[PDB]
Amino acid sequence: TKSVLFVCLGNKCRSPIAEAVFRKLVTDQNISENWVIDSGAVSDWNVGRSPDPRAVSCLRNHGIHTAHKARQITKEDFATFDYILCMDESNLRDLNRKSNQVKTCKAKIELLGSYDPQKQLIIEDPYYGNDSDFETVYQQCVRCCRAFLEKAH
Repeated sequence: TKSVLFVCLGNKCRSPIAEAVFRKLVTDQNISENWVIDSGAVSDWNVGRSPDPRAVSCLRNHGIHTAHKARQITKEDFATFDYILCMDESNLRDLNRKSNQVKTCKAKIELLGSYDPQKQLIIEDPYYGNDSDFETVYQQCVRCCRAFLEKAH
């Protein structure tokens, strides 16, 4: 098996959409059983919370559902995941710093948008935006997730 953890600051908007998009992808390709997929937060502030309703509604528009509840990344995640794919530069900075406080970091830590063929590198926080911003995130996630499944960096 291979494993990937999608991360943003709060684990309520972007990373639960990424997680759900990627889970749909590996189920559609009949290889769900060879993947451990999760999402998590830099911050502990939103722990326990369901995804933003606008993320739920966006996923529903695309026939996808998630049961995810927000959790904070742990030191153990750095030792167990093959890939930690995050949304923006703030996330990358925080994860790289946290990476440096663990003895063994197995995980490669990359921006999810570094996989985008259309080269939009940052998946911007939609929380203060509107439902069109959630849809842009979903579409970016589709492109990046399918590029990552094809070939990892």
